[PDB]
Amino acid sequence: ARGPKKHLKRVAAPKHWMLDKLTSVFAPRPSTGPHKLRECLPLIIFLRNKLKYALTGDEVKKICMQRFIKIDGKVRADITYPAGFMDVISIDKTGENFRLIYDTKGRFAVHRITPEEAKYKLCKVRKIFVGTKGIPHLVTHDARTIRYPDPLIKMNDTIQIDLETGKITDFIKFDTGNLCMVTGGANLGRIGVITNRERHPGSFDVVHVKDANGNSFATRLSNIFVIGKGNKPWISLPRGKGIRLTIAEERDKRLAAKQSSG
Amino acid sequence: DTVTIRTRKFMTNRLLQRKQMVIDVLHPGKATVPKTEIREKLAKMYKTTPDVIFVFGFRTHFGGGKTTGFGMIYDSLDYAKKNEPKHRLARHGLYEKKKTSRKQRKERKNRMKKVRGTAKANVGAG
Amino acid sequence: VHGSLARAGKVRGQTPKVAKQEKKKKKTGRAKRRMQYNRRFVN
Amino acid sequence: PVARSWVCRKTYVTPRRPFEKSRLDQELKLIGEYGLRNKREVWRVKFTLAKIRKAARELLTLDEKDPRRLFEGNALLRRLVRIGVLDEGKMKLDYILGLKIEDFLERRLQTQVFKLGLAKSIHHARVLIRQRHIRVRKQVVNIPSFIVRLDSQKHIDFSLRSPYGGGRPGRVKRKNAKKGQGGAG
Amino acid sequence: GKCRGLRTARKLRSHRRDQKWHDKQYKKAHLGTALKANPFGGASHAKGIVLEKVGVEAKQPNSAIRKCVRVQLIKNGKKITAFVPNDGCLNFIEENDEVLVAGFGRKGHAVGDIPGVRFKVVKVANVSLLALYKGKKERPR
RNA sequence: ACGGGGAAUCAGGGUUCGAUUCCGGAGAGGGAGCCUGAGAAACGGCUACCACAUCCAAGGAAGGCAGCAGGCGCGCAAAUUACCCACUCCCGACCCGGGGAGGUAGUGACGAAAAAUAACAAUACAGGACUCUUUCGAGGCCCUGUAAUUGGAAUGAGUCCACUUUAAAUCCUUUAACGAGGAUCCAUUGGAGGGCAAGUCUGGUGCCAGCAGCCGCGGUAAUUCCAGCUCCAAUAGCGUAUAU
Repeated sequence: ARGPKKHLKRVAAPKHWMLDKLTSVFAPRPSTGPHKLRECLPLIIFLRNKLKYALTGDEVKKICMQRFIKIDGKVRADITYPAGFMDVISIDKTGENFRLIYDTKGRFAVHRITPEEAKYKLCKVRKIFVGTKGIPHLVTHDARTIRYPDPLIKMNDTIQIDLETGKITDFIKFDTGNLCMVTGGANLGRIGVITNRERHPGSFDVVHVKDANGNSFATRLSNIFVIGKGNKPWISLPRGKGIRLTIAEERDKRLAAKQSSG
Repeated sequence: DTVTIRTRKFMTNRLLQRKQMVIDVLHPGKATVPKTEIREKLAKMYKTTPDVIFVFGFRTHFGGGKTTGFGMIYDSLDYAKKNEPKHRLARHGLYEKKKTSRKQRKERKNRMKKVRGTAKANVGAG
Repeated sequence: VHGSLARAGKVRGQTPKVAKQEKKKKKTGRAKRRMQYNRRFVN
Repeated sequence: PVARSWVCRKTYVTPRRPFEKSRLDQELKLIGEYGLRNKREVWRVKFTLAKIRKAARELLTLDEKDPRRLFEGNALLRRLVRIGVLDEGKMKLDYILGLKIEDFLERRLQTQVFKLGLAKSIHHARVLIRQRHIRVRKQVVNIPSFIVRLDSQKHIDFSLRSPYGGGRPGRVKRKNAKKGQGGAG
Repeated sequence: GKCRGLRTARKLRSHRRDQKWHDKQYKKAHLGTALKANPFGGASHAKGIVLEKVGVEAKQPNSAIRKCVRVQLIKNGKKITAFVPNDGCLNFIEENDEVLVAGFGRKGHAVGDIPGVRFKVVKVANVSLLALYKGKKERPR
């Protein structure tokens, strides 16, 4: 009422964090990092519940501070560092590396990836921002102001940064024939080719999408994120490949495997 | 004996250098065998000392049958001194806390405010 | 009032004060419904 | 700002007309046959059967071949066949309306113990489960309101600790042997 | 005999917002003058001392002298008549006693032979009037 | 009348309620002004005024429990001046200090879920399908109403040592040693004219006491009052008052 907020309560917090109701009242409030609240995943909840390596805040408190956690190449030291789309994280003591992309319902599924894919990442742009001294500037999803890009970079594109010096290599333009994954919104976490972008001057530019499964949907341009060329994604996808299944179809899969693994 | 320890959901916390697991007791009807014996038996199944094994939270089921509890298996006696929380440690006893009171302490720091500024005034009084 | 309020409890107070007999503990529990079902549908 | 999940709700419905001489007369004919305790033990069943038809009816309003009916109804039919009240292959989401009160009553543990031997009278089975003698295939349960699934239909036998079971006698028999020893010699 | 139109939703609405006032079951419960003249402040009960003990007759068809009390409340300081419902339980009532008074059972109306009394007494000096009758409690003397 | 997400009630419409733990707003007795700070017109910050006020050497000083506990007054009406920071996360120069935010306890018939007070048998009475006699007579697999614990088995209520729960204890859960013969381990709250389930039973009272939501009962045979006995409703709940 008089300034900033510094207490986020229970499941008033975003639903995709996959939280409880009887763990007291409050929830970790991300440290205002490179993503909004309603798109991020606190690094604390990635170590108690999604991984279940630890038990409480304390056993998480001592891990992150022992400087084993590595996010985006340079280590972090805050318990609640916001995560986000297309972020790479590494655990050197045990030896795994995670990718943290959206599921077909939206839960930030645990996704182990190879060290080759642990080098780079994919980041969308927000504005080509030629600034002082005639110097071209960009901005990306995680607030990387890259100077001096390839001038062809215009808008809605995807860049690939080595995660040692940024320095975009192998960009892909936004076109109407390329793969794209939807981030945010009810359609959270589906995959399909664009096939249309119907403009609306002065409002949200609605982008339709057709999936390789034959289904179709639509979102607004903001929720679109390009993840490859043609029908080839640069990244391996989890089980289901981000292809939404109706609750009837998802029911069938549950019943078949029953009493077949445990 | 007929304690019959069983293990489920086993994970090796390398980033902490310990073991994480579920201990599943199967007592055929007894008094839910204490933490001492289960710490004793578990080592024989894991080939280590009963100094390093620490268990917590046995919540027996209804009917005098299967009883479930947690436990973690460290590697060093030193490591239990920084990876195990304190109350879990003195539970058997190798570290008594700083615990004296709360209100006794809380009253003290407040009455310190009335005389704060001089080391003699502060430390001498109380 | 005309002359009233002089008599109050005229009946409760001159009735014979008879005592009660406690012989059988008819606790409700559930055998009640067992026999309360067995008063009607046994005949 | 406490944790304290405050979600609770009734599970019985009070009849609108309190005295009818036909609702009172009939409800006893249920408690008497099936060994219940009070009318709550009946109205609770009337409520579950009311809900399961207030839910079944809504689907019947929806036309067939429908996304929400076909799944919810199949899921609705799944629990009824699983719980022991309807024949397999007698599921069309219409015979649900043809169910009556006693069908949920016949499947309780109390009645089921009686039908599978294990007792001499329908009342006797009820006291046994409350003395902790009967185990539903793995665990001794003392809840005569247990509703038994098909898997647990043929897995109901006495326990392993009970005096009736493979265990030691109770206190009455143990004490009589000691008292009888001085009684006779 | 009706509006029944399709752009008439206001007239069907400012009519019923007007003709509701003739439903005395609604005029009482929604006008500030109805509750104001209630000796209770709209409350269920109201304590107050006893300033005398008086009896009141019955209507024409059947004769008797119903016993009552002239309880003055402490909330508003008003004066009301309170029936003493019990068989000969006017022996425990005494002046300056602070009895508890409740509605008589008809939501603000007389009941039966009692003329003009809408209030009965439930407690007497912080002991239940039922308890005094059946004897479970006892008023110290 | 703080708004909203919601809540009660219900066939389809609706009517009532929202202070109440989530989101947003206003405030720290009533008003006004302002320093520090990115973010206060902050009051567990200052400045005055007003009302109520606490120390005083009579010269002066200090405060804001619509924070957690408490008491006063108010009332129809609302908890213990108890433990700690372990889970909840927050603050700080920080794996390390602090948190009456919160958790844990205690009180707690606002309320909601499951669930005791009996089960069995032989007894002698008692019925009818069964048995055989047109018929009487019968002997038996059963349902039971009542009465003897007649008699052996089962148990939870309660005590009480240990384990388990948890910072520390507390209760549930697990194994001990005891622990049921009718008042042991004793079930109630309201009724028996009608609506509205159940007595044209006995003693008393005599348009008195009183009952009665309403119709109505009470003046010598009260189916209604006061009691006794028997039955009825709901059963650890059930009547009363008022809002709806």
